[PDB]
Amino acid sequence: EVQLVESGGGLVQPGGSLKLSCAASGFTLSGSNVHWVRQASGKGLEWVGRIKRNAESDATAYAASMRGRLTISRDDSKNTAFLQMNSLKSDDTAMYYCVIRGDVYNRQWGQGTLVTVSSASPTSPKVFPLSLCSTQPDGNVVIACLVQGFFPQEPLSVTWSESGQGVTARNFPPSQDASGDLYTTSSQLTLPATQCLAGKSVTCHVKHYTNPSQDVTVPCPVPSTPPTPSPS
Amino acid sequence: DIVMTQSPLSLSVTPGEPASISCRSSQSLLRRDGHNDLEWYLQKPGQSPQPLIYLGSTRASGVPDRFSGSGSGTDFTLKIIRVEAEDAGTYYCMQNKQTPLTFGQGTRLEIKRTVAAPSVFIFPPSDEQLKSGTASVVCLLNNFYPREAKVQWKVDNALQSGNSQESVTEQDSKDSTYSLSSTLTLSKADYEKHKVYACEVTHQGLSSPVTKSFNRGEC
Amino acid sequence: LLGLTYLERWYNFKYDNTSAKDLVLYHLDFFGKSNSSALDNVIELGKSGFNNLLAKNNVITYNVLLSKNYGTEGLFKALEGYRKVFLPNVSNNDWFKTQSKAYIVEEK
Amino acid sequence: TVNSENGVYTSFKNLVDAMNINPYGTFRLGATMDAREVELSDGQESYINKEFSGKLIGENKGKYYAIYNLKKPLFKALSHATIQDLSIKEANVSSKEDAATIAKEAKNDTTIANVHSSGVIAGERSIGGLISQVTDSTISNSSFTGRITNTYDTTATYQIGGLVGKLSGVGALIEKSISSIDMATNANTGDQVVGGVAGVVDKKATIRNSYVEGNLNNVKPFGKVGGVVGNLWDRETSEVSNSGNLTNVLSDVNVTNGNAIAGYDFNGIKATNTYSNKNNKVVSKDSEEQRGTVLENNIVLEKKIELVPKKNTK
Amino acid sequence: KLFRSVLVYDAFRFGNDTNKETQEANFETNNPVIKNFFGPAGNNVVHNKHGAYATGDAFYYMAYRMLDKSGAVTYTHAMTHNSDREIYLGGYGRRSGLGPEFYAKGLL
Repeated sequence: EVQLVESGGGLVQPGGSLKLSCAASGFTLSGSNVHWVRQASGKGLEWVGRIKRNAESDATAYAASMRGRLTISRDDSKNTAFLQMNSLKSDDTAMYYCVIRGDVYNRQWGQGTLVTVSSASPTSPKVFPLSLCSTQPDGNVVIACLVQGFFPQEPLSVTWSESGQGVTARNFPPSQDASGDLYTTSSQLTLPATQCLAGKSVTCHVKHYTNPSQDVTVPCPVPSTPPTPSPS
Repeated sequence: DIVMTQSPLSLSVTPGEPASISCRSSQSLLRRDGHNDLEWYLQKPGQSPQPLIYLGSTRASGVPDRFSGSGSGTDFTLKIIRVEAEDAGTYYCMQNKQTPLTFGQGTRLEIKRTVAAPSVFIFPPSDEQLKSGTASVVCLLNNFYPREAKVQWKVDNALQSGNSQESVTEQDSKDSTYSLSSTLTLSKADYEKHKVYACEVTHQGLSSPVTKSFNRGEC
Repeated sequence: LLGLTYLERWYNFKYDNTSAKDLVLYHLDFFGKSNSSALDNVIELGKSGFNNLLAKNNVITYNVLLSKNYGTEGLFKALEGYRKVFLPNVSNNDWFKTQSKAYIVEEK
Repeated sequence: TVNSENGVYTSFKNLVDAMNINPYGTFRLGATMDAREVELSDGQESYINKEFSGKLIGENKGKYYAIYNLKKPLFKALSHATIQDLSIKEANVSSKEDAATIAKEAKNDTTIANVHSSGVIAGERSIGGLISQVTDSTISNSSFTGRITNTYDTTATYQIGGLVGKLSGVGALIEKSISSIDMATNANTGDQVVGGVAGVVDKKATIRNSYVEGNLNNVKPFGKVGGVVGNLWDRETSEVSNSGNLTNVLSDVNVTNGNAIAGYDFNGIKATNTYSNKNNKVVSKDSEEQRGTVLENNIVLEKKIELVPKKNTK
Repeated sequence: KLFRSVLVYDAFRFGNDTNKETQEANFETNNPVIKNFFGPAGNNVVHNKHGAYATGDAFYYMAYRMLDKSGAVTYTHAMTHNSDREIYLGGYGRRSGLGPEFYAKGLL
């Protein structure tokens, strides 16, 4: 798309070799030397290194701690730049950013990439359709979607079935599980009583790193209590 | 090489208030194109900080008067003429010519809103998770300004720690009020040991903590 | 096989000696629409899917797919037409009472 | 028994070959067209699997012509492509994925005119009366007649409409088209949206002078279903600005378990004109059935848009 | 308004020739009754623990049995539940505070 397309990342075990290709489309990457500066999750940007432009001798230098396992290069012919990661470790998990510098013609901010370093395989989330068994709000119906036991934190798209006016769905940031490096998070929905009165059983859609959507069904709670007579 | 530093680190500012930040230079300001090395930045939710003023002495086109790029030479000057509810974030000054990209210490901005009382929407754990040997009690807090709050997972009025924690969203786009959610993680062996499960959240907006309890076997 | 099983199973009733099995499976032109094909009808009913072949939607399936092959408007209109052709001078309710095996008692 | 080279006027096989070899060009038909001449590959989903085709295709050559016996969607996607004076008299296209008579998608600035399709359409994941989903493009002077069925109970969302299923685009809209769809389906959850003229319109999508005639059926009323359009709530953040509008729309649909004009109402409804004649309009579950939601206007018969007879395809 | 049509069921708890044990049915038992009629007539009953409950447009016996006198008594109670807002009262609904059981056992 219209971004600094980085490929060859994603989940990867520690000690492996990861090859990153910061690709460009729509602008001249030759005139803007690509700089790679990684950032920890929620932390600031931490310098790594870069390779200069073709006219700038393609100088390659590496960070002191990271030196010895970087093969930083680029290919202006295919509008792409190379970042090579070797001997992966848990500290290497970061929000990696290839960026374009040294150019006034191109300074579009790249989206970067997410690299998580852990030998655990990606785990499909355990989608639990929690229902408001207790009393509902006076004018609204609240229905929540809960997912747990999913290892990779890269995009988790939780979307509901149908919404309109008066609906404000709230989703929470990922929370890492203390065991197995998994993650657990919930999703909240607000539903007007009129929509649920006619029916409109809501279904929860969740998206994983590569797993398809799990379309669990949540019957919206307006069931009239069965007036069962006690034995006489 | 050209070290960029920032003195302020975090601050709460109401909208329409002037805020000023200065970044200094430790080496030459020369760039690939010869302009000043500094490039201003502002953190935005759901993404990385975005550039504000690059080339140092040149104000970037399309940047409003709020952010001032009049800094030139070793010293620089950036202002925030008016604050917006969507301007919350951390501010970076950094050099972009040579190899060691040196970012500023960063000044996180939080928007000063009125204290609000969050609502409580508890959810009993699903029986499907109980079949997995684990449990999850969901205690929901919504649209409250003071993010600073403590959550106690008192299982049969006994607080447990190290397994159950909290999850708080960031400032909302509509009203810049945080929302809190906590989940009680208990094994099936511990689940059957305990009957009543309670969620306690101590919040400044809350006059007293609001707790909802579920008896084991409700679902 | 699936289409034939469905049609044979849900259409066992007989208008007098005439059997609706042979009258629904065969002679699709009983109302018009003489260009229809019985083999194509059964084949298409077989490939209509699990949702259509489901027993709970027999009237829905007749209204949506089986119709426009016999020229009918609805399932009940087709049954009324059959009752008007075979076995006349007997109200449809009386025919239903004499055809079903369930003990039906009506209290005026 | 002959083929044409300078312009593909003869056969559907040569037209498909020309589309594949030349996705970007001007084309014209000069004879009666049958789509069973070419063999449909099982793996193939559209008759033209290219990114775009029929850039300047048409049937304006003398008398207008028609294409017969369509077994799968005609095009894969549309990128500024223009189809003019197209006619389809027989259609049995169906696919478990997004199934449509002419194209699965139209990405930008595709103007479609004088296109009429006839036949029965089926599918599971989504069905478009003409196109399953369109972005930043418009279709005018069109019409579709036939039967639509997507009665599968799968929880996956399908945006299904008598002309277009999903219409997301600021510059995208449908104007002056006819929806004579004998549609029956199973709405199931509210995510699945059903529209007589358009399944769902978003990103300030306006509908002007379009009429729906055939019956709209969803057996269970839980889902969102509308006689003209299903709903206008934008998939993005909720504002009436991007919801879109309906103008000069008349529905004689015998819609079941759904409203005659709009399935889901708004506090501020952008629809300026709602027309509904004396039809089936009244189909603790209090709101499970419609009671003249936004249809209680123009109850008497109204003049129909006269664009139907000028297709003149025979 | 008394000429409406509302359906009632028995408990689906069929007895055996050997012991007085009315085992339930779940649309999957091998009893031919649910294989032939109750199955295809698609509607699930909640199978409450005890007490014949009304839905609002239908009814299902659960603990009683429709042939006995108690069947008739619970039938009157059930129709009082089902026909309360429209039939027994002159089109006016229930009193704003009183629940459905107020009109059921004490009176009517």
